[PDB]
Amino acid sequence: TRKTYTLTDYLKNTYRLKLYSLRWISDHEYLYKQENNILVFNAEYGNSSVFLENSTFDEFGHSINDYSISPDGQFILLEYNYVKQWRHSYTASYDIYDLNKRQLITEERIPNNTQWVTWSPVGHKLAYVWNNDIYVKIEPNLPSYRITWTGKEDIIYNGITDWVYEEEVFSAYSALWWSPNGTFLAYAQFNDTEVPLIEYSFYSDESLQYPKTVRVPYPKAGAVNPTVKFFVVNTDSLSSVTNATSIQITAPASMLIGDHYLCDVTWATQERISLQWLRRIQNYSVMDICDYDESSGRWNCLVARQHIEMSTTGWVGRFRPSEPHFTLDGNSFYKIISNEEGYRHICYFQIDKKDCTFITKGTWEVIGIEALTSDYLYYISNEYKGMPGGRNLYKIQLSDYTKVTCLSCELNPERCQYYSVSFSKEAKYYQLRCSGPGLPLYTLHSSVNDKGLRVLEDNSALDKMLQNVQMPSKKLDFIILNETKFWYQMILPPHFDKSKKYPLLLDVYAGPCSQKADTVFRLNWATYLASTENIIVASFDGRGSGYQGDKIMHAINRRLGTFEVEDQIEAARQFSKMGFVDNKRIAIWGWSYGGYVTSMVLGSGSGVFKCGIAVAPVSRWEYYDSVYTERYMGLPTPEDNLDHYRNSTVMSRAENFKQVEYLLIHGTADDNVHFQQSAQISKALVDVGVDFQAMWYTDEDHGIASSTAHQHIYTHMSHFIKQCFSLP
Amino acid sequence: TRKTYTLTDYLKNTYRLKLYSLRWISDHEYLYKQENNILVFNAEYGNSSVFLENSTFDEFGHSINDYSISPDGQFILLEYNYVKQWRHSYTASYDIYDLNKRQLITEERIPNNTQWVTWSPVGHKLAYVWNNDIYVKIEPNLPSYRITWTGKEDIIYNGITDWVYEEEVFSAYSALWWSPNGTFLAYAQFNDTEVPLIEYSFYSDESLQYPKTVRVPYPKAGAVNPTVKFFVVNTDSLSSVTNATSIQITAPASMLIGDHYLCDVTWATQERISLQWLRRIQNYSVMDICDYDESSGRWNCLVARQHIEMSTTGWVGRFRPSEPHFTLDGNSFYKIISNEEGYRHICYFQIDKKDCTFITKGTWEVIGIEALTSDYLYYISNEYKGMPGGRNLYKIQLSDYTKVTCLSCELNPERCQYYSVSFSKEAKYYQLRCSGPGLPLYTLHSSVNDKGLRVLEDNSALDKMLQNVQMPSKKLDFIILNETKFWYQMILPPHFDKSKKYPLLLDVYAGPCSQKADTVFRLNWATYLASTENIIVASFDGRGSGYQGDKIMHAINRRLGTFEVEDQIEAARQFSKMGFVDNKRIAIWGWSYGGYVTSMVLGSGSGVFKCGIAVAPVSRWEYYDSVYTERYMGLPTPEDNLDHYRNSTVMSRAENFKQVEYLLIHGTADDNVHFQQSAQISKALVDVGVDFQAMWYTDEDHGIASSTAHQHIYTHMSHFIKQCFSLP
Ligand SMILES: CN1C(=O)Cn2c1nc1nc(N3CCC[C@@H](N)C3)n(Cc3cc(F)ccc3C#N)c1c2=O
Ligand SMILES: CN1C(=O)Cn2c1nc1nc(N3CCC[C@@H](N)C3)n(Cc3cc(F)ccc3C#N)c1c2=O
Ligand SMILES: *[C@@H]1O[C@H](CO)[C@@H](O[C@@H]2O[C@H](CO)[C@@H](O)[C@H](O)[C@H]2NC(C)=O)[C@H](O)[C@H]1NC(C)=O
Ligand SMILES: *[C@@H]1O[C@H](CO)[C@@H](O[C@@H]2O[C@H](CO)[C@@H](O)[C@H](O)[C@H]2NC(C)=O)[C@H](O)[C@H]1NC(C)=O
Ligand SMILES: *[C@@H]1O[C@H](CO)[C@@H](O[C@@H]2O[C@H](CO)[C@@H](O)[C@H](O)[C@H]2NC(C)=O)[C@H](O)[C@H]1NC(C)=O
Ligand SMILES: *[C@@H]1O[C@H](CO)[C@@H](O[C@@H]2O[C@H](CO)[C@@H](O)[C@H](O)[C@H]2NC(C)=O)[C@H](O)[C@H]1NC(C)=O
Ligand SMILES: *[C@@H]1O[C@H](CO)[C@@H](O[C@@H]2O[C@H](CO)[C@@H](O)[C@H](O)[C@H]2NC(C)=O)[C@H](O)[C@H]1NC(C)=O
Ligand SMILES: *[C@@H]1O[C@H](CO)[C@@H](O[C@@H]2O[C@H](CO)[C@@H](O)[C@H](O)[C@H]2NC(C)=O)[C@H](O)[C@H]1NC(C)=O
Ligand SMILES: *[C@@H]1O[C@H](CO)[C@@H](O[C@@H]2O[C@H](CO)[C@@H](O)[C@H](O)[C@H]2NC(C)=O)[C@H](O)[C@H]1NC(C)=O
Ligand SMILES: *[C@@H]1O[C@H](CO)[C@@H](O[C@@H]2O[C@H](CO)[C@@H](O)[C@H](O)[C@H]2NC(C)=O)[C@H](O)[C@H]1NC(C)=O
Ligand SMILES: *[C@@H]1O[C@H](CO)[C@@H](O[C@@H]2O[C@H](CO)[C@@H](O)[C@H](O)[C@H]2NC(C)=O)[C@H](O)[C@H]1NC(C)=O
Ligand SMILES: *C1O[C@H](CO)[C@@H](O)[C@H](O)[C@H]1NC(C)=O
Ligand SMILES: *[C@@H]1O[C@H](CO)[C@@H](O)[C@H](O)[C@H]1NC(C)=O
Ligand SMILES: *[C@@H]1O[C@H](CO)[C@@H](O)[C@H](O)[C@H]1NC(C)=O
Ligand SMILES: *[C@@H]1O[C@H](CO)[C@@H](O)[C@H](O)[C@H]1NC(C)=O
Ligand code: NA
Repeated sequence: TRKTYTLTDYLKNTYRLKLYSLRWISDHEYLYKQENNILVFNAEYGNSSVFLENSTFDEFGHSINDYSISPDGQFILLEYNYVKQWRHSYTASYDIYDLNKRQLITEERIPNNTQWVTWSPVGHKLAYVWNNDIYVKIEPNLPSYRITWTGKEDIIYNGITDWVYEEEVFSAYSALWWSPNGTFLAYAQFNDTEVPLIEYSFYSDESLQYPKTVRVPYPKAGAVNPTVKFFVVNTDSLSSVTNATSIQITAPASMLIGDHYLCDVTWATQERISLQWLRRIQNYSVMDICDYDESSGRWNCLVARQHIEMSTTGWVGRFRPSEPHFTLDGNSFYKIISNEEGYRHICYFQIDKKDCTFITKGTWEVIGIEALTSDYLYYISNEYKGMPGGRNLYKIQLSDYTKVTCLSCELNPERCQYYSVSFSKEAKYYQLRCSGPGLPLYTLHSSVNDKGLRVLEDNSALDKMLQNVQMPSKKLDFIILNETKFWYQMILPPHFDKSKKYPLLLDVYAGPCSQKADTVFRLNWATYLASTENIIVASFDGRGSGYQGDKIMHAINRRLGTFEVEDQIEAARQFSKMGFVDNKRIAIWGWSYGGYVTSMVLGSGSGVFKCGIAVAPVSRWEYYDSVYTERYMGLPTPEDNLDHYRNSTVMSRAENFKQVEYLLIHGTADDNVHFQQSAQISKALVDVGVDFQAMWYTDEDHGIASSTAHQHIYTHMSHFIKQCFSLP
Repeated sequence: TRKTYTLTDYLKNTYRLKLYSLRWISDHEYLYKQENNILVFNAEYGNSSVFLENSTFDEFGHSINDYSISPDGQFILLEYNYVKQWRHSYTASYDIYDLNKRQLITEERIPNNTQWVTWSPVGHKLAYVWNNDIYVKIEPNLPSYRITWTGKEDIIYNGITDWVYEEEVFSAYSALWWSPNGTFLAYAQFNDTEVPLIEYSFYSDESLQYPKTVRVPYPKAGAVNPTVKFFVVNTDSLSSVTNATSIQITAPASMLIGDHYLCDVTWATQERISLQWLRRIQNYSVMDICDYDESSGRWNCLVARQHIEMSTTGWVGRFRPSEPHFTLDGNSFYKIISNEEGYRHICYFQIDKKDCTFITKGTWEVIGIEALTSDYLYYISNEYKGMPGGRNLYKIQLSDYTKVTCLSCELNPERCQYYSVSFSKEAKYYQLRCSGPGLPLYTLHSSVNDKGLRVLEDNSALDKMLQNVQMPSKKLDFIILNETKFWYQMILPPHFDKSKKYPLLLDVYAGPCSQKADTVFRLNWATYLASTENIIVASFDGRGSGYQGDKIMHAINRRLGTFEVEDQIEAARQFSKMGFVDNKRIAIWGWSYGGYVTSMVLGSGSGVFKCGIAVAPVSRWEYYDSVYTERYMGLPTPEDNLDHYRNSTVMSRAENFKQVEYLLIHGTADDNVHFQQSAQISKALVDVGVDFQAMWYTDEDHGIASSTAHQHIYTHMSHFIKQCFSLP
């Protein structure tokens, strides 16, 4: 008999997905790391040359975390002494190696504890942030020019984001934007002076006698937010004798009237920059289009070139207003916006006209704009077969919008229904990356006639290994609630028999714009539960879920902890009535927003669920960050939405946990969903005399991702689920 | 069939022990509370009168936490707005009520947030501490005189102890001592400037948006300790001088050479004070006897009156050097000291002679000196029947040491083997308080003839209730190890049958000078476990235990986590050898030092124990406080005892926890054993891949004593023990 996919297989990564991560360096060539060597490939023919031998830094004396080759291929930035901070932020030490003179640069080195570094988009200039200040190097061996002098730890951030902008706005630590040819360097400055600090203990190694208190400027819902300023510096006119002059671009009057955010920065041309600003009440945004004035050295943003984006049903954008995609001349742009039917489609704008023209339409949505030429726009959408959980690449003829061609739909329809893409510099070639329902498949293509050049990686090695394993299957289908179709997925045990009753685990996210029912192939904890333990692992996308239009997505506006919680209960109620589900054995689990929903479900008094697990859950919206929380909830003030903030807590449902088995887990060094959130759940459960299971993870953050904690958490939860389901 | 003593009986206090708490106000009268009325009793005849009617303060507008009548019976101090701090410390509001005028004093009120308040021992003066400074009021309605101006929160403490002196030295928040007739006020001043702070989050009510960081000056083992100074002020000079001088009494040269502590303050006469000082290396103490010099207004401590107390085998005293009991003229004193055979006995000293005379002797110990008259000294000891866990009151004739009468031994020898005593002001009467083996019994006696006057409380109501319950029994006996008797106790299930095999739970303290084998009657968790669950709950006093001589007590000197841990393992082996124990069902539990020992035992690899529970355990000696830890361990330095501090951690035994089922519990706001201690245990277990059960208690301290958390912890532990023993 053949083996099953075990908990150890998941924890030890016995079955590995192969990748094909390339970096385009031009319109015809890409870099690829093979056996620690860096190769250059010609996309047309597939031939290669060694760019950098692995042995070049054998005597370096430090372990190199990462490499970054300058756009001109003349230099390599060597990253070492990496120290993680938050999701994207970290510090590191850097060395520059000259590829032509085959030597490490020892003069005017980038300092240790550097926070961010980036090459210019063309050539080899560098911009870096150190001690919260921006520096520019024109040549790697030459002295830096100091750009800002105001940088101050936890207070003034120049060219780097603070906690909330990193996590919730830019999904990045960098707040630097080079102009297309590198003449100008645009940057944001954040001021956290009056932002309150979250404080928590960090225990460190056993040798530390007194715990350390970590203090992070973090605005909770309704608290004082950081303030922002935007500047542009000309890097071609820097002096060794004089301090660099930064030109400020101020936010429009419609933003300055109150609290706001800088939400997007996109260069249009060598002398034109676009910025989007968002009000703290996130249903109103404005784009400014700013032009460099050669005579005055100023940046002017004409009122006639402003573009307003607003929502009457919810917030603006999926998580923020979308990025514009400018034409070669920068006189017009393409941008994803919600249409009159509430579906996200591509609109074509003129820089000086209010009305835009929709180029795509239908009861489906564009996911992202991927490439633009004078003749075609390339995008990813879930149009194909009306499946919101599938993704394909399309091209639209700009001279005729009726001519839309799917480029990935028919390549391999049984294996591939979820794609992402990477285009070369001027869209001459594209790499397609299929991630499911079958094994990932990486292919290379030429745009002229959409030729499928070659297979880069087909995962045939893993397919051979998986033939000897009793793997689970995945069912993707829908249920109908009040005339609307809502999709679900079921990870089904091997040899699934509809005449047998299986225990069911509801795997939850259910946050705004979440999607848990899709065609992606995954090897995770659910694979083991279905394969070894014979548990069905179900996921459901109800009200508030994404990629299906605003009628569904905005249904939870100002009302978190309502419809999305009721919809998970309803889906389980419907699954419990199916012939193959044991109604005495239904469980629920989730992490983050999924942990909040699991806890709200377990406290609903529904009687559908026997047990459940919440990992790092939100418990009360006033404890979570301003940017994410307020986007959906507004402000927690009597005049705004305080009553709903107060009635949507987990703590108020404590008495209802009397009839369920609950396991509550949280890392003590969680900078994102503070340990406080679970500390308040446990205190409420103790207050009403409800017994429950708990586990804290010393010094672990939101990810509970260290090798040992990751193995321990999944081992602990597996014991809990098996005990709940009476499985030996 | 009779009911058993259930978990709810314990948690809801269904069977209540009646007490008889009296307050002596003179040599022949006491105060007692009966149905919220304060009654005054005549000791000689037993007749009473209403001292203060329960309706007196119905219109006060505040709930009165406690009261204190002035020694002269003229005023009553009313304590309200009580806010608990540590084990003894708290703040409160105070009002003074004039008992003659039958009116509340409205002028010159004691301020809100007062830290400590005490009447003078005679009359009605008051000394109080507010904002870390001392104040004196000569009359209740008159202005206060400020004594100190150096008070500073967390830095300078005048007349109150810092964290460590409160918990480990004085067992009190108060650091002020009135002279016998109230002329002088003596006080200590603590300086915590360089003492490091323990920092931890406090979550508070769910309404609190950001957690608070609690910061406490707390010296961990080997850290910078608070420094101390001692002063005496003449309170009779206050109304005559603008700013009365606080005269300092400096520690002797033998103490000033290094770190030291002030460990005892005892007034001998109106003009003679005794002070005991202890070196940071707690095996050397010095008593100074200081006299007021009327011509200079100074206090002088004659070197001829100095008394040295040292130990070659361990530390000095059980937990600190004992207090002296001065004869009326203050020319001689009685003090409990370890004799040449290592047994604690009463020694008689002349103030200016170095050699003392032992007045008691034998292989047993004096527990405490209770009263001293011109003819007799009264003391408690464990002499009776050679039982170290028994306590009786004895009377020794001062003019003939061969005349020693046991006052309590034969009163009710079957019911009463553990006594404490409360003497009237000049020892004319005494209340005896029997706490076991039978139900507690409170009796009143006349000292003139040692006759029993009456039974104050016999718990007859509870005796009647318990007749309908299948109560457990208690066995107190000993085992011989290496020719030494070691005492143990067992809580035996009802209808105990020696032919059956019972599951056993080892209930541990086992810290230096601990005693878990005694004659006290208790209604606790063990009562439920034996009665309802049929578990034997055993406790053992091994090496390091108290009240049996220094050979046993000092056996663990500089070696915590060695013999006392081994002796608990050996006790379980010996209990198995008895034939009524299921060797497959042996568990172990403890709180504080008992949690450390439980954890050391579970990590020993002995194979003896199936499971265990550690509640708020010490895990590493460097995390615990300097005073307690260093008394037994010395300093954590390479020159001193660092090697043993590093060898005696719970964390180093993590790998062995793979052989057991462990439950780890800790309150997050534990100021005593920091949550850090269990956070380091859990991280070490996660690091070696050991599964275990955990429970944190939000905002609970070392006692986990709030009504809800107390019920929650015992319910959670009961499920764990029952699961480990396969009990339905
Ligand atoms: C896979 N997954 C789940 O299963 C549940 N879940 C998951 N991913 C997620 N990514 C996100 N963010 C979306 C906005 C930008 C960035 N903050 C990442 N959130 C939101 C989120 C919601 C919350 F209330 C508490 C913490 C987080 C967090 N973090 C989730 C999430 O809740
Ligand atoms: C009933 N009981 C047990 O069962 C286990 N236990 C118990 N009482 C106790 N009282 C004490 N102190 C004695 C010195 C003065 C004062 N600090 C109280 N300690 C010592 C103790 C030792 C330790 F390592 C961690 C915390 C404590 C604490 N606190 C215990 C104890 O350990
Ligand atoms: C891939 O193959 C082509 C030839 O088919 C190479 O193009 C040549 O470039 C090299 C040096 O870079 C010269 O020796 C030839 O004269 C070139 N021929 C043509 C037709 O351009 C190319 O270098 C190869 N690419 C890689 C990345 O190895
Ligand atoms: C980055 O850190 C290293 C280590 O602190 C610095 O390296 C030098 O190397 C040794 C120790 O490894 C020291 O004796 C010197 O004081 C260091 N300084 C110099 C100037 O050589 C290194 O200088 C730091 N790099 C930068 C760019 O500041
Ligand atoms: C960062 O923002 C703060 C305001 O949060 C600016 O500081 C001053 O703010 C205080 C209130 O905290 C006012 O008293 C002052 O009028 C403000 N200005 C000055 C010049 O003192 C602070 O200047 C900002 N820093 C930067 C570099 O922008
Ligand atoms: C990138 O673009 C900038 C801005 O368009 C170019 O700078 C201009 O160049 C011409 C010289 O050919 C001058 O007339 C202008 O005064 C420059 N403007 C500024 C603002 O400096 C620049 O040449 C380009 N750089 C590269 C490397 O192509
Ligand atoms: C943005 O959202 C806000 C909050 O829902 C909307 O606010 C209106 O103004 C106040 C809030 O201070 C309420 O009294 C009204 O009920 C709101 N009007 C409604 C719900 O129609 C605001 O209208 C929104 N902006 C847009 C452009 O829709
Ligand atoms: C207990 O009883 C005694 C004696 O009956 C009371 O003693 C006092 O005796 C005198 C006789 O001269 C009576 O006139 C008084 O009633 C008593 N004095 C006072 C001040 O009350 C005694 O007081 C009683 N004690 C209590 C506490 O009620
Ligand atoms: C408490 O102790 C601190 C030292 O731990 C004393 O502070 C020093 O005071 C002197 C003045 O005599 C200064 O010159 C030092 O710089 C101080 N040191 C520190 C670390 O603060 C303090 O005076 C003592 N306070 C009292 C009231 O005794
Ligand atoms: C009462 O006397 C004390 C002792 O001299 C005074 O305390 C001094 O106060 C001054 C500053 O006002 C400092 O020079 C000294 O360091 C203090 N010494 C001590 C021991 O505190 C005190 O201020 C006096 N109070 C009044 C009202 O005069
Ligand atoms: C309480 O004791 C103090 C100290 O002995 C007494 O004060 C002394 O009184 C005598 C008179 O007998 C004088 O010789 C001294 O000058 C006093 N000394 C001081 C320091 O004040 C006090 O009188 C006694 N008080 C009462 C009320 O008996
Ligand atoms: C005072 O005691 C209680 C209230 O606590 C009440 O039952 C009683 O009537 C009162 N007075 C007397 C004299 O018992
Ligand atoms: C540049 O600005 C900084 C910060 O104000 C100043 O201290 C420094 O001296 C300046 N250098 C020149 C060359 O102006
Ligand atoms: C204590 O606080 C209350 C409430 O603010 C106030 O009315 C009262 O005057 C205070 N008492 C004293 C003695 O300061
Ligand atoms: C006190 O303890 C230290 C450390 O054990 C020791 O070196 C010293 O001699 C001791 N004092 C006595 C009287 O034994
Ligand atoms: Na091909």
